[PDB]
Amino acid sequence: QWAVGRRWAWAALLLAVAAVLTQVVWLWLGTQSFVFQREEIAQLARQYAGLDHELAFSRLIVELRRLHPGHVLPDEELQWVFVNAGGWMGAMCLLHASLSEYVLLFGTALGSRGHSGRYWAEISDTIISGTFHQWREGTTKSEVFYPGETVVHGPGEATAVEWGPNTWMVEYGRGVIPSTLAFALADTVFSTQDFLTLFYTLRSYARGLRLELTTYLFGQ
Amino acid sequence: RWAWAALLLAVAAVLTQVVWLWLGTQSFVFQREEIAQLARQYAGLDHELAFSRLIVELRRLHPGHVLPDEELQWVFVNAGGWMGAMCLLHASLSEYVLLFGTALGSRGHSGRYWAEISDTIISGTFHQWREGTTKSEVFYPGETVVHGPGEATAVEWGPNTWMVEYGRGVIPSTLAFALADTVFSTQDFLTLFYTLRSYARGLRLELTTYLF
Amino acid sequence: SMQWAVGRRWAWAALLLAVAAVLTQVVWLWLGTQSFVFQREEIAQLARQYAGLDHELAFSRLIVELRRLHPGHVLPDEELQWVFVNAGGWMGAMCLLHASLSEYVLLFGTALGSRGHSGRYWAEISDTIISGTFHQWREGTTKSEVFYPGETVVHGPGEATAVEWGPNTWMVEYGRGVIPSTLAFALADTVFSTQDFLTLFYTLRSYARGLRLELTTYLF
Ligand SMILES: CC(C)=CCN1CC[C@]2(C)c3cc(O)ccc3C[C@H]1[C@H]2C
Ligand SMILES: CC(C)=CCN1CC[C@]2(C)c3cc(O)ccc3C[C@H]1[C@H]2C
Ligand SMILES: CC(C)=CCN1CC[C@]2(C)c3cc(O)ccc3C[C@H]1[C@H]2C
Repeated sequence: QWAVGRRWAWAALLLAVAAVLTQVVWLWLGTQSFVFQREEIAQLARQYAGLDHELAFSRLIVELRRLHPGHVLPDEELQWVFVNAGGWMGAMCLLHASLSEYVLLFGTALGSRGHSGRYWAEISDTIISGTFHQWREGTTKSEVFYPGETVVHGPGEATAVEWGPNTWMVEYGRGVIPSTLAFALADTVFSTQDFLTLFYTLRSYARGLRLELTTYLFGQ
Repeated sequence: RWAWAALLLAVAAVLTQVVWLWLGTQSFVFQREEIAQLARQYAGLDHELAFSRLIVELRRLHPGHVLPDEELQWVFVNAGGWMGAMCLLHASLSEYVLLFGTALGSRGHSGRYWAEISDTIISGTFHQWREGTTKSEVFYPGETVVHGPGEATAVEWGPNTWMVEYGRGVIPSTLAFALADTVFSTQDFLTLFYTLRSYARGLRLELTTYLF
Repeated sequence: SMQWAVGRRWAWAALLLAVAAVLTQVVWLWLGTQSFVFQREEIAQLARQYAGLDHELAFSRLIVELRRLHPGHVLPDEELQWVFVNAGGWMGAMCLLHASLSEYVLLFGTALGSRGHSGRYWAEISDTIISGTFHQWREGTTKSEVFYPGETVVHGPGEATAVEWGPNTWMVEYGRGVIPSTLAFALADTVFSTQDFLTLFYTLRSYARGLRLELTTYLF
């Protein structure tokens, strides 16, 4: 037998860790189990667009609790919380939250303009009421969306968003949600100082994570 | 020399007792409905003429508690995403009075400070969207809107909106929300200095009035 | 005799002092021939000729004419990129056509409109409107001015205004002064609001391209 040098063992362990971590991340990605399909949320919320946004939200929540038992928060853990980011302000009520998927009801009663953000997640907004103006990166034109339509904010893409008065939509997102949470709390920390809103957002996220962990370990 | 270390605690307890008693024995210069009616009177006038008449009547009703014309100054306010301007008439650790507004209009956060705010509208519109609600409320010239302590709303001021404002609470707590966007969005340190100087002038006026 | 003869070391030190004085005097003349590539309000007098048309054709023809007029000082079509611009609570987009330490030229605007704070930098900014509206609110007043297609907004050095842009606003912009002071404020929201570091990279790279073009033109 023979020995191996220290700097040689450095590169050897580097290669070993590289192989192990790459194959482990691949085995991780291969076992990803998305609960909601890429277009299920939109194809369901379109069936309620045009109603009273309160009635539409209630019916959508009942339908999502019926179709996916164990992945929608209870009536007690539903709470509207403000959200300030990229210069815009709205309100959200979270229904489903995990490390890859999230579902919520987003909206604003006054309207707002701002920067959508650049993060690693594909997000779908199905308009229940109001208008949605979108300005894509590198254009001089604005695209308007009305109730029924669905806006797909793609990963990497950066758009200027504008919601009109009484705008209300159903949002579903899939990707690296922790990467969204950095942009999520920027205006809360450096503008509004509304730390109770920060706590409410983090508590809703923790409640969604706990519900998903419970349904994973025991479920049904 | 241990007693020398404990004597500071003794004197500090005595000083805190004095401060507590003085905070208990504290009267307020202005009342809510006073400012409300005074502002609703001048609602139908031009906003500049209304401001002038209101400053005149406030100096009449409360001398020594309103700033002089040499220390009156319009200063911008960038906070919670919204932008406006204000002119501070009176300021203390407990109360403040100022004319506020915006000529272009704005939308943004309301703030979560330890103070009750009262905005009486001279011109324009005030849209308020309360926390946990899905509808909005509107206030037209002459009406008064109260922003409670520890409450967060969404505010929207239309074009050419101007109002009178009177707040009562722990005013130093409202200062953290006051300089957030000034440092992290506009970097307008001249306006920051102007705001701090207006607050210092109000404190100086109140001190020299209470002391002579 | 000895009357006209001069020593050598004295002459050496005298020439050193003379060169020192001459250089310290001609360093002042660095402000004597400013030679601004654009004669005061030339950009406004130019852009007022193409403002009536659609904004894209106007932009194209303006870039063509400006490359004709001052060649070598305008970026080529390979380095013309629209970049989002968030600052002072407002959002728009820019396309840089000229960049230097004393002056800059670009095309600015937004499709959705935006309101916010102008900024307190050492610069005289000239925003010449091509399409849309401009609303300016000067400091100390309670009224506002409005500017329509064909006019020019002059943002003075050290001033501070409230800026508003309506829907489909597009203008050209030319500014003199210490541009790094403007750049310090230009990317504050990008750090503390949008957190779009890719846009920060794009804007800094565009400024670097402008500086490189202006450097390799004075040396060639
Ligand atoms: C405007 C678009 C495209 C999506 C809005 N949406 C709203 C909810 C969401 C969870 C969020 C939460 C925050 O606390 C701050 C910002 C944002 C932006 C995203 C989500 C990542
Ligand atoms: C938004 C509402 C309801 C009132 C605004 N008003 C404007 C003036 C004021 C002094 C101020 C100053 C700042 O620099 C930042 C925030 C605020 C909130 C209050 C005052 C405490
Ligand atoms: C608003 C006014 C008066 C001029 C706008 N104009 C737009 C382009 C410009 C380069 C810029 C870039 C930023 O990234 C952020 C802010 C600003 C403000 C100036 C320029 C200095």
